[PDB]
Amino acid sequence: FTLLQDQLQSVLDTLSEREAGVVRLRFGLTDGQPRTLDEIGQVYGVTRERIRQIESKTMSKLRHPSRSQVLRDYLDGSSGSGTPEERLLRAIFGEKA
Amino acid sequence: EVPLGVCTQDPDRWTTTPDDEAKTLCRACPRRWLCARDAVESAGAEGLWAGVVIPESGRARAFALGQLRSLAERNGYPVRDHRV
Ligand code: SF4
Repeated sequence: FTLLQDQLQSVLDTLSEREAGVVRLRFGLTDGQPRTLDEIGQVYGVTRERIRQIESKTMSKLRHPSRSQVLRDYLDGSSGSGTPEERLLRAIFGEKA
Repeated sequence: EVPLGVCTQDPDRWTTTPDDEAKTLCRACPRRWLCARDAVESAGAEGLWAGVVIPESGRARAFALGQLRSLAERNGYPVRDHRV
């Protein structure tokens, strides 16, 4: 069985280096502390607005079946976890999936 | 199981820099009409889904999502409206 953590790592590796880092910071996969968009601009040295553009665009890349179709099967087991991985999954798939 | 779309190989050639060979592969894709439904149900779907490059904004985006909704329903994959 491929663990959700390992599947997410492989999916994030299909993103650009900055997209992957922004995602990990935003959902606290880095250390367990999620960051605001202002903080992610702090990092990477860009405005809050570019962090927002990157986040929205990266989220739509992740939702496309090329990256989402094998993650979708983990949603039910991960929902109600309280984990950072569940948080990212729920942001990808929405709260009605 | 219904197989994965081939897009999972080289995701960027569908999400970010789509080309004609990718669209050709969508036309042959076994889950194409499932993918059309999912495009309508996904937040901010963009790029190549189900053989259609979905524009990022405007009336062109409205048309593409309308077409994908109608083809999805027509092929037995009706959109669940509670999920749009
Ligand atoms: S129809 Fe959907 S799942 Fe199939 S190759 Fe195209 S984008 Fe991928």
